[PDB]
Amino acid sequence: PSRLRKTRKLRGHVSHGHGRIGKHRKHPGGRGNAGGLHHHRINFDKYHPGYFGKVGMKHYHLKRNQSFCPTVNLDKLWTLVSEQTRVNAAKNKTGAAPIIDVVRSGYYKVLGKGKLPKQPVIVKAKFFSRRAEEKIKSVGGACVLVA
Amino acid sequence: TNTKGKRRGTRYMFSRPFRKHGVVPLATYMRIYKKGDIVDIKGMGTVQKGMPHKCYHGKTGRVYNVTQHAVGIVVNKQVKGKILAKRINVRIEHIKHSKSRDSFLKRVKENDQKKKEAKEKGTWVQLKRQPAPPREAHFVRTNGKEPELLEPIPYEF
Amino acid sequence: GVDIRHNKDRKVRRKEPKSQDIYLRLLVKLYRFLARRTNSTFNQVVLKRLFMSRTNRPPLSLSRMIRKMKLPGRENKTAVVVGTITDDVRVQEVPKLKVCALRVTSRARSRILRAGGKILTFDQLALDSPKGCGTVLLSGPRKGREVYRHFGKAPGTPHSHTKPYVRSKGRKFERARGRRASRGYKN
Amino acid sequence: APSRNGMVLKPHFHKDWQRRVATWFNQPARKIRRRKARQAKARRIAPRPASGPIRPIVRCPTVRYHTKVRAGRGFSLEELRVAGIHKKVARTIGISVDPRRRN
RNA sequence: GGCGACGUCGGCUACCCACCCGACCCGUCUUGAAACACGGACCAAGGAGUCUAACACGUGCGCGAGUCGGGGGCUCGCACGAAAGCCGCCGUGGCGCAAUGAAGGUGAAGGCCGGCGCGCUCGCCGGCCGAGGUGGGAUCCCGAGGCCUCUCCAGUCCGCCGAGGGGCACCACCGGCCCGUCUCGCCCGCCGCGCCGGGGAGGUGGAGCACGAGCGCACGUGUUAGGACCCGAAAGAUGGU
RNA sequence: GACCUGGGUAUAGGGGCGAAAGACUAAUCGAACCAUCUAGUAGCUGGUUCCCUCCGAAGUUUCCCUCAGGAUAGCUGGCG
RNA sequence: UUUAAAUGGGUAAGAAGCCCGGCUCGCUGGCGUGGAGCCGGGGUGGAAUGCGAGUGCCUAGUGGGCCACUUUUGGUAAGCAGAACUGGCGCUGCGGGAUGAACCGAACGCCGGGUUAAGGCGCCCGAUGCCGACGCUCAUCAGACCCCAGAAAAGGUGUU
RNA sequence: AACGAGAUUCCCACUGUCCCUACCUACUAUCCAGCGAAACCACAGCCAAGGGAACGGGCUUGGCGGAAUCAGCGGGGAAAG
RNA sequence: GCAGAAGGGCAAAAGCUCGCUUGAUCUUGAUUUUCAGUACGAAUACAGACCGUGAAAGCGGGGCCUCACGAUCCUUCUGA
RNA sequence: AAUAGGGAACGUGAGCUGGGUUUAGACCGUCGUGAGACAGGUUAGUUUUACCCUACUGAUGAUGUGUUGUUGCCAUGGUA
Ligand SMILES: O=C(c1ccc(-n2nnc3cccnc32)cc1)N(c1ncccc1Cl)[C@@H]1CCCNC1
Ligand SMILES: [Mg+2]
Ligand SMILES: [Mg+2]
Ligand SMILES: [Mg+2]
Ligand SMILES: [Mg+2]
Ligand SMILES: [Mg+2]
Repeated sequence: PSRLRKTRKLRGHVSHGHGRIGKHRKHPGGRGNAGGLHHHRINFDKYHPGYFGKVGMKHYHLKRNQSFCPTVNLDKLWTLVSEQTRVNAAKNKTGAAPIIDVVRSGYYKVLGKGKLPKQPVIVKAKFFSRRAEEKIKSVGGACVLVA
Repeated sequence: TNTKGKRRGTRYMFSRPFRKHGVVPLATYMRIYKKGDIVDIKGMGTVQKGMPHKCYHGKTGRVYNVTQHAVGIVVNKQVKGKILAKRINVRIEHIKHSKSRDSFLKRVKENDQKKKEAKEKGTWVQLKRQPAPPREAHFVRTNGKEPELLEPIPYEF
Repeated sequence: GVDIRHNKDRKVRRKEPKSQDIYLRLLVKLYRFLARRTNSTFNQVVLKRLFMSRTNRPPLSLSRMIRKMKLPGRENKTAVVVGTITDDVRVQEVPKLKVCALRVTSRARSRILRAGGKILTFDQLALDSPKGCGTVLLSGPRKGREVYRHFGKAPGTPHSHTKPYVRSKGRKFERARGRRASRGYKN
Repeated sequence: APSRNGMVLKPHFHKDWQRRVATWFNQPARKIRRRKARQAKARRIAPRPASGPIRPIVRCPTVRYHTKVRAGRGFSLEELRVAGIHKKVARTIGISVDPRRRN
């Protein structure tokens, strides 16, 4: 919309919104990130602290498939199955606990997050944290590991 | 231009005044500073170890922190267009108790108790303070004598 | 001449929404009738929240709503929120509370209506309680956005906590000088 | 050139890029050019199945994907050896063969 | 209440003329321009903040812990149709839902009750539950009392209500949890008893947690990269006459 | 006469040729002309197109091969 | 530099305040000490005047300044160079200063009536065309109104 | 020595270089018939003094101010390039 | 007199002489000064080790105080 | 008689002149490794336009007098 913008409203006025004195030219501070240590230094600290220097180890040819592990923590853990499972789990027959395997839901590690409910589970993950597996072993559940 | 040094314009104000040089009086150290004590800062010149700066000399703050030989004081500093709650560690020789609230602390003590004297006696004492009112229509007396006629003296060098 | 003031005489609030939603435009006509005529302060807050933006009407989940209605006293009231109702996956069972909102989401009004509660709009709110009697007008967490963790002093001032605008998180992205005392300094 | 709290950015436009520009204006025109290259390839052949031969069950590599099953390339002569069909007979039966595949 | 006919009545403009008063020529840089500063004889038409990418915030819309087909695919051969429509075992993927460390890696729930071990500065079993606490806090709830054509008896209502209560968002503060490091320390575990795993208590570093708010689209402002609002060098290079 | 000239011929651009003046090399020479790279760059000039309403500045701080310029704070407006 | 102003600078002028009761501490340590913290209870009218505040985001222009009181530095001085405080000009017309950036009044939507400020009132030129008051002054270079635009030491039996 | 369209000083002769200008001729200029540009140009075109970006044509207060022109002229327009 | 340029400070002393010593060590934060309220530098108050001195309270983590100094990248040594 | 002192954009270059300084050639001295430098000396070196407006100088003429001629008068300006 050329209609709705500042240049139709600013036509008739001499310096076109840029000033008689400063008189906007082309590149008065340099192009891009020029002078980032010299005359734009006060901009690069106070808004980008950390911008200059070596900080770690180089790793040539990383592959973003070796380090792939998604996480689900325990509040998002009962939504991996139906709600028809957990209502069927607790209605007083025996200690029949359902499976919840995060690997066919696309997760590899199970982290901790409070309020796992009172039912027992058997949870088949590739990895666990120790906060996660002791919430499971305190609701009467079990923690079975898969490769 | 102007040599931005610590202890710069204090040729006179970080000095002992006159004929009060020498070693310090010992009741300077036997003062009791608790949290929220209102203290004011007057840096001496004999103890070098904890004098604040030349910006707090003559100002007044409030104790938030107490340690073995010094006291943390939160003061306000006028920097250009805003004032800043600033907190400085100052040794105990450089401060004293501000008596600025001590004339308020009497008239909260003898004001609360005089409030409950009007509840047993039944009146409207009007315990709030007023400024100096315009003078009452009084009555002057020139008993015996008559007033003195004075006139401007001539000019002589 | 009268003074030397540097004018703030034009107050800068909203007297109408900037939306052209003709169904919100009739709620405004209903509630600014009820604002200037029923003599209540419930209907003035609800009238000025309908003028607000999409940011100033943040969503409200299902487990802030039932958490602020487990309180003493709230046992039979209605939760009015000017804004949308979502549902936590975190919550397991839902009580039979009575809600009243612009735009409940689809899974939220299925789990509310399974438990036996009732969903309301601002039309049948006025027919129920014109004064707003027995109402808990709840709000959403308006500084819950991703934008407010970028707001503050500056990311490179002392203690600051202010989350710089980096284009990608990682090592070699704004982590070297000003961020550790070895490489240069640390703020 | 920078300003208040913003992003430090690297637009890769420091090279003469207006000559090497690619606009997708022929892209509906090529979608109906390869439908007509599928339709006139379906009716040209036979009642033989469209979209070509039978592909094998194949599992993906690389930890991130090794829990899924993908359509592969051929049938890995050992599998043709057990099933009993010959390696040069098989690709006119409609069966894809990838001899470099290992079981 | 009164006055007036075929040339008079009212009217004003980009009409003209006169008078009295006021009034230096515009644009432009500049502390300062009528300037003895510069550009401008006149008229006509052309003529200068665009578009793409990225990001930021504001606002509008749809869905919402998810969102998004953009790339493909399907639908008689249809002008408009290079449109629109659909897919979902086409959601691969993108961003979000989790942070932290150089890395190996690790990875965010507490309080009470009842008891016990030297209830030993430490803790243990079981229940109840469940995002802690303080100070403010719109709204709402309760509310003695108060307000009506004759008096004692009863009803809805409404306005006034000191006080009291549960307290939204949000702010300040205190506590808690997760990761990196530090100090001080004792205990537990066994696909195997070790230059092994795990735990503790205090302090600090983090773009964290503390019942999710994001995504897609559109518009506006801003900044940048591109010829980049328009025009402008003295140059440099390659190939030729 | 180390003379004057015609035509033919040779030398070509960081090269030519010069009894030397940085002279001449097609009205161009202290590095030709032609086309392109190329809309080369400019912290420096000049220009920058309709109306009304409302608000309304600054020439100062700190840093910069900084001093005709920027980054930064202040002053401003708009949205809430 | 003993002494030491005027102007100035800070703080305080209540409920976040005051009092009482109890309990945690691994700090402190003759001590039911000291100090912090936590819980509970009791009493709100606490200088004058004026006023609605609090809060966040986004953000342009600017980064040559100039003048006048008063205060001051260099300089013989300067419509000179450089500071302090406040007001102005720049960004601002209008009335007066003949004239004018900055002086004196006063700040401005478009008009009608009234009144004024600074400044004036022979005639240009609106208003003394008042029977204005009291004196001083004669110049062969009279004098005549902030900034502001012309004069000193010295001298006169010129007049008062 | 000889030679310099080389630089300089004096002397003789010679002369309008001069004292000090005058007169004559040709060609123009001038006027007419035909034919006919360009530079430049905010608007324009009389002064004094004042103030002003300190050196005005315009502004302020004064002096004043009659059409239309011709031949010249080099004070000015801080004239043009 | 206090190393030195000045000013402030100092008397059983901060000076002068003597006796032991290495706190001129190890480590985390906070704060002040310059200030944008960033950094270096300098400084202050602590806290935790390990020490020195003194009969002890204490004092000491350089110089009585105000000055005496230096990023990223790279090099080098040290540490588990 | 006297050879007083000054101003008018240090009056006066579309009035002249071009000796001086003050482009390019060249010589010498000093300075510089050098290219070159020198209010150090010397020598050679293009001075454009008026036809516009006003000022001035002359030349007609214009207004008024009914027309036209003759003879005059003096306001004013200059002035030896
Ligand atoms: O002809 C000219 C001539 C004269 C003036 C101009 N000007 N001046 N300003 C001017 C503005 C616009 C146009 N021309 C302009 C041009 C050239 N000559 C000449 N004179 C002096 C110096 C140089 C030269 Cl070449 C010759 C040379 C030989 C002898 N005869 C004269
Ligand atoms: Mg600008
Ligand atoms: Mg102008
Ligand atoms: Mg080249
Ligand atoms: Mg702008
Ligand atoms: Mg005054």
